[PDB]
Amino acid sequence: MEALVLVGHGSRLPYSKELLVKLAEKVKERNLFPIVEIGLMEFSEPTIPQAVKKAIEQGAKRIIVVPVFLAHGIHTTRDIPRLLGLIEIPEDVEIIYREPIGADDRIVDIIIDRAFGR
Amino acid sequence: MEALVLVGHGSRLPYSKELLVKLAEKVKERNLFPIVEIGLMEFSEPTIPQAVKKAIEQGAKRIIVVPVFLAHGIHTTRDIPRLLGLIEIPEDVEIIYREPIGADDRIVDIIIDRAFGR
Ligand SMILES: [Co+2]
Ligand SMILES: [Co+2]
Repeated sequence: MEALVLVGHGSRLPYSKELLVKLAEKVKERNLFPIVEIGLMEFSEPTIPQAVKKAIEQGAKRIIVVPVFLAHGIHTTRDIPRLLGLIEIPEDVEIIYREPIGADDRIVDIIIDRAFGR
Repeated sequence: MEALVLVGHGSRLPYSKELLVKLAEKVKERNLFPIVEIGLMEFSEPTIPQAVKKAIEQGAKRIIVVPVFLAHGIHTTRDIPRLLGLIEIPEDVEIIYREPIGADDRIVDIIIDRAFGR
């Protein structure tokens, strides 16, 4: 009844989409969610609406959208809330737009390990 | 003798720069590095060359540049290695260009907490 939609920027390069896909897989391996889909905002497929529709077609009534972005930007405050009709497609269900990653202590952990070539 | 330079995108919005600054502070609190500076690519200050110079002026001979980005993109593969003269300013100092964040298991942790409004 719950779906998690991971949402990302998307580049013309494939790294960004690879990143989303690997992330989705790892959350699948954690078995917390019935439905788990990804969506990219620009120049990639599947797109955010495609992902939301795909979640709904699988019968999800609460769609948790997580913006996989470090910080808030135009994308997280305008475009995505727009694409989800949260501002200014979906019937019956409620979309739950979550927060970005932000300056989480676990990121400073990752940054340090990254600094040391680890 | 070692400096850590955190490097980020930068938007016209201030969230991105806030993010870098908070991160730099937290790594300062961890007391692992003599010198710790931030630099943004565009739209904001300090810029990446400014940050590198600032590290050098403080007497660092090994500059560890960490790209605070989820994935590789044009920025991490072209522009930043360019700005650091690593491809097509420094004296007798070696710049060490580290990896981005990538699909780290700690990010899937962050994503889950983020999904639950935590
Ligand atoms: Co964008
Ligand atoms: Co950019």
